[PDB]
Amino acid sequence: RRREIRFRVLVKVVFF
Amino acid sequence: QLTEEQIAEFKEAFSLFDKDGDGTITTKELGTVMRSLGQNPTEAELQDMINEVDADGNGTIDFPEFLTMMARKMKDTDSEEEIREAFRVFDKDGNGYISAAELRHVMTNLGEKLTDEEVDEMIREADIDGDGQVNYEEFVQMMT
Ligand SMILES: [Ca+2]
Ligand SMILES: [Ca+2]
Ligand SMILES: [Ca+2]
Ligand SMILES: [Ca+2]
Repeated sequence: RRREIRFRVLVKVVFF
Repeated sequence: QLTEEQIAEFKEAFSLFDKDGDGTITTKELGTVMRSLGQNPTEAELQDMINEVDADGNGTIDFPEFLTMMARKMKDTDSEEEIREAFRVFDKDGNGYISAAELRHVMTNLGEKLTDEEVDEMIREADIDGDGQVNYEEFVQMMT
């Protein structure tokens, strides 16, 4: 299924 | 204590790094992701980033190691510096807004294909003044 990543979680990923 | 939603989000994010689906993120995979975001990390930077998240010294990150890292990042307060830097990753044209096109670009480049409706929904999670874009104050509020 398509799993959404919420925007806030995505940003946290982009912090590294 | 993570919910099924959260685990699903983290698994999806993991899949963007683990492009070969072998269950581990390598320095090469991390380099590919960071270059897709418009960064140019050095080999040493990638090695340090993998090795600081690794927990068992094999030089790669598996999903449990990624989950430990993410669960911590979610609990932690974010720094002004890291929020400002992250905003620039999305705001490619430096105009002080993240547009739907810019967010979709970042997602496409990470390997997550979204529909316009899905992009618009992610923008709604941060937009406050209703213009369908995310300015810096809105981005900060989302992250705090
Ligand atoms: Ca891999
Ligand atoms: Ca490992
Ligand atoms: Ca912009
Ligand atoms: Ca706005």
